[PDB]
Amino acid sequence: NNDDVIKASNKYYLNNYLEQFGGNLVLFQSSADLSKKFGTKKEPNLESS
Amino acid sequence: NDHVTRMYLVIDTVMTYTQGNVLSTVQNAFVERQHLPRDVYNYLLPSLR
Repeated sequence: NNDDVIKASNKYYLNNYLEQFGGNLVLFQSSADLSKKFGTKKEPNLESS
Repeated sequence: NDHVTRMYLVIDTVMTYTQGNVLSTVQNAFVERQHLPRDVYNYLLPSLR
């Protein structure tokens, strides 16, 4: 960590490592609770969550 | 005098001693701004760029 250093003119990347998570589950935020029955087409029904 | 004219001299070391490849014999000496041959010039090209 000392300050005694000489600048390096040429520098280039040598090694590349990649870490990834393939699986992507789809999250879903919904104020309405799907457990409760929805209202019929003409008449709806919501009960929050 | 009418018969003699004095002149002073300073030895020109470069011409007298440095002729030929003598300078190439120097060992472990810091160098700077040296014209490069083709092999190393191509080898060192990225550093100069």
